[PDB]
Amino acid sequence: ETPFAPYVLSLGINSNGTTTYYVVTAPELMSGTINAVAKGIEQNGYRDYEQAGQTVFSIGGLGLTSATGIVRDANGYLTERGDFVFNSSLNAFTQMDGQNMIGLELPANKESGDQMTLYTVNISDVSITSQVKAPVFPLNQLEWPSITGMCYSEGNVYVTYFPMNPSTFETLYTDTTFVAVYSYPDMQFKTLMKDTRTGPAGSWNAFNGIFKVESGDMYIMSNSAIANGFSQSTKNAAFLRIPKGETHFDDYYFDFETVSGGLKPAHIKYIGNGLVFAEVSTISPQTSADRWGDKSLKCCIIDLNNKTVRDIKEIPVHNGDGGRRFAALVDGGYVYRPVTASEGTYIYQVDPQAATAVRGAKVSTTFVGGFFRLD
Ligand SMILES: [Fe+3]
Repeated sequence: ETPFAPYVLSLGINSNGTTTYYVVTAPELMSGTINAVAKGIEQNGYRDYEQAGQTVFSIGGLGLTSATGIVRDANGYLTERGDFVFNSSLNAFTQMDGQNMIGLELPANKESGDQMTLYTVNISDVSITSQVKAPVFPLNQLEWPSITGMCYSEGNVYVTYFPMNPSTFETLYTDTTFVAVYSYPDMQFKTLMKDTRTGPAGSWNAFNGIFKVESGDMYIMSNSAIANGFSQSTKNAAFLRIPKGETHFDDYYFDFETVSGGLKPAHIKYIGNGLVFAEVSTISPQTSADRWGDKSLKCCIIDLNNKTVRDIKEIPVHNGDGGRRFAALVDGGYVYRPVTASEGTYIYQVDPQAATAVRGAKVSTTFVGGFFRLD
């Protein structure tokens, strides 16, 4: 175990048909193999990792209903500090300010309850400091919702979702972008922004529905990607913009599916100044055989201002991590992405201005669940 190592990798290694996560440190992303032998902390069950401040929340799932805090010890090592509990699942989870995390929790289906809970959790304490519930009604007006992201802006909680039959996983309403706004402290429904320019914003359990930028404005991505969980695709994949602290879409439109060549993006990560590191599906005819597959992904740089998509030719076509948080680190003006190639899984460094990549450290794992950096 390297002391004071800055990079944090959550190596998800599958054994005996079940995945175990090893949260390990790494001092370098270019040479030397990143392994979990005699190093890293073990975590069982299904965990997904989200960082804010200097804390990494390991949120459980598939039955796991606890979120554990991982911080840097005074000795430079990683240590588990603080945990908070819930009853169902954290359907969405971001931060609103420098000290509190906002989290939206939906029931599994209508018969499981008609109340959704919003937790305000302290980042430093890793504990629920506030919670308020609200009705689900303006989310299941078409069908029981599946959340794809949530973020805060000027006292308003914005929740992007798509209607999905919770039993058959059938998405019939794919030609209208839906996003519901709520007053923050009351969690009171305000409006349901619908937009008939593209389909729903985001993908199943992908957390790629909405993201805000430096100006405070927020962007949403619609893909209707069958390969990422949808049953059909009626509209084109594109990006829309909701201004800072508003409840109406502006005249911004970035038709990604046509400007790309019939490709729909699978994962996105805003890296700053209108640039987004994206994994897009190289499958042009997204058939139902490709559903839930997220296979044959290509890394690209998306310029929102100039509305361009540039291929990162140095990263080979690979299969994605499915419906899960996108594991990419925006550090030192570069974007670091673990790519599982034929020879193995390698950390690729991506220069966004040149849209170029350099293969870095090899990582000994099945996949990565979280890629973070601590100081
Ligand atoms: Fe599942």
